[PDB]
Amino acid sequence: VARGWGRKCPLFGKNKSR
Repeated sequence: VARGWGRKCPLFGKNKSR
């Protein structure tokens, strides 16, 4: 889904740990 691309996503949501 397109709801876990922020933090729920590792290499896709790495921005969560910017």
